[PDB]
Amino acid sequence: EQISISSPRKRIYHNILETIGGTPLVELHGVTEHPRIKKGTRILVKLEYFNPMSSVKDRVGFNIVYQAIKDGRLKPGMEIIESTSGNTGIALCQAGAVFGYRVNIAMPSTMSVERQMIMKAFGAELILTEGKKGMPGAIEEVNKMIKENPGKYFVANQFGNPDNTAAHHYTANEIWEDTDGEVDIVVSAVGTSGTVIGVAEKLKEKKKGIKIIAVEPEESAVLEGKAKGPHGIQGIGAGFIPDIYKKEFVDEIIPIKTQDAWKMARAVVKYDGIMCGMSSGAAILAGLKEAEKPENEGKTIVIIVPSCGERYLSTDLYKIKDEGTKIQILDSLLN
Amino acid sequence: MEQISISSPRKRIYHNILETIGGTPLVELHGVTEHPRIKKGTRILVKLEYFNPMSSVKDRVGFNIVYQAIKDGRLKPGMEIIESTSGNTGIALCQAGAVFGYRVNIAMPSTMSVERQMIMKAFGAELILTEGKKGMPGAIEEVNKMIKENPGKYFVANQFGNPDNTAAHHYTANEIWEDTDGEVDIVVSAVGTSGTVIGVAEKLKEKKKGIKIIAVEPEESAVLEGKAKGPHGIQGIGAGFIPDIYKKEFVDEIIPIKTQDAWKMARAVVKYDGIMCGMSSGAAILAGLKEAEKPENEGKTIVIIVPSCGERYLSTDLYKIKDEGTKIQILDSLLNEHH
Ligand code: MET
Repeated sequence: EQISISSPRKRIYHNILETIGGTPLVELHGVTEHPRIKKGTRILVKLEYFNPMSSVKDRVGFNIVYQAIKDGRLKPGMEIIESTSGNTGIALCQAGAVFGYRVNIAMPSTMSVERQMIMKAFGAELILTEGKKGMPGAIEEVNKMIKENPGKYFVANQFGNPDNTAAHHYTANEIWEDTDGEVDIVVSAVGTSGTVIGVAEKLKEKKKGIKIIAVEPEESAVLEGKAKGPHGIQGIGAGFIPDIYKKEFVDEIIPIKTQDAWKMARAVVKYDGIMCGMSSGAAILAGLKEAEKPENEGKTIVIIVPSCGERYLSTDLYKIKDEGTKIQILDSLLN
Repeated sequence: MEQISISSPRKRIYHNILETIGGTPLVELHGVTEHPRIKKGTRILVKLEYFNPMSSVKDRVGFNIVYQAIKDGRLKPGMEIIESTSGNTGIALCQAGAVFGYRVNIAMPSTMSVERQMIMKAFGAELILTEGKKGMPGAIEEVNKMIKENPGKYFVANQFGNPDNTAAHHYTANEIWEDTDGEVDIVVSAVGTSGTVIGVAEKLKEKKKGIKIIAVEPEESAVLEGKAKGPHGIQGIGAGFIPDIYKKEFVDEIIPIKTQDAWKMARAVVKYDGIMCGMSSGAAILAGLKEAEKPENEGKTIVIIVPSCGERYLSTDLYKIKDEGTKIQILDSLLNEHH
């Protein structure tokens, strides 16, 4: 019943990029109080919105740009360019501001207006594309832009760039150390797939039997072999299988309905006080569905939370009001 | 170019989100400090309170107010929490109430911070929306009515007069002390409740003689300096009165900062250091740069509090002006006042 807040970090950080990563792992309790989830089963959420720009992509924009500069692929005189669903452009704006490079962006018009609003203040340059066409339309927008041109642009290429995936070797080490090697299952909702694959490949170097679970929208279940379809889980469901995706590293794929992802997110902020985004609601409902399986009794389940509900205020995330008690709401999610 | 390394694993599993409050990072500024009148020796650091789980310094305050009340019995099963607030304190109370299992009632004018309304409601709060024309005093009047009519039912957070607000910042002070290895010379804090500036001064003045403590307030509403209350646009500070928890003896100097400068400074910080701080952080940073230019402060370590981040200000005019000028023109225009 005693509660201790966080101790001093005992570091002076040399710039904001050094504050990326080392995100906290937090036990869920409110949404896990359910007669089928057994007491020894631990459900932990890794809160990637503790990154300075509040999303998992901070690690991505940082590693892509910093390696490209160390590489020679980004050099003084070039600009950065990319297509995103939002968070990646914001992470590249952060790295761009620190390193001193200009940044240009293409993104679907349908993504929350909060995302559009962050880019620019840092020093970027935007282009909003058609919703309907989704991430592929953004990508085409980007190709257009480079086509011509010189050897002037470095293209971040977040769906095909292995520096995306490799940034999540740190994510995996943090899960390993924070759980003292006890993690059994990791659940990650998939956009670029750099988190699920980067985490999986680094954790399999640690312990072979860790189960890795990808999550995607039921309405666009492309990893499971379905076609691209309209969905509302912002930040995931790219509509294609990213070139960095490595299926041999993923044990199971869970489809989650858009409405259910949102409703889970509603429940997590109400019963645990954790303000997770839409794709977090998908990941957490998948993880809860794992936690009620009798073969997972006593296991440690780690669920990636990629973003904060506050970047979604303009959406319908917090529109509908759920009826029922806590137990009613959880029953409706699990059945 | 230096090796940049990211943060190491926390090596902790947190029992709930309130355990992730505090231990906020202290970060060097470089881009906005590159001006001839600031010396290569002096260290200008920002403590980023938006690393709290709800992205502001008030997480500490909502947590400690509710925690301390539970511990000493001012808050007991059955009662509900209430506060009149349209800002971060409201969010911070909702967070704490969500985890502790207590209902949270937040009163504010129906027309203020409807984004912040939504956040509060998402956390399960009852919002008490009062008449628009009446401003904050109408919210306070409603909370006064509700507590008068329901004796014993509510616990009033009372952020401007609660010593548990100031006391939470002994932790802030300790983080400053350990993170600088005792080298901190000056702390700059923009003042809302004054919990931060006083609670940090109380504890640091115990560590070492000679730590200068600087309060920052809007030039247009310089009530700590004894001017009259006035309209200003630096959200989160300039409450219009001297808060009950303010202790003037612990504050060495007060710096007035104009609203438009506070905004322009916040824009420069995100552009040149890539740190997306909020409006009151633009005020405190500009005050701190003005310190770093004083010849007597050469080689000193200056710590500036950054209470919130720019994402909570997207519907304001914070990022509407697009400043013309290269970096050096902008910093020179921000530091150029005489006296
Ligand atoms: C919808 S596919 C994943 C795109 C990624 N969420 C980005 O921030 O750009």
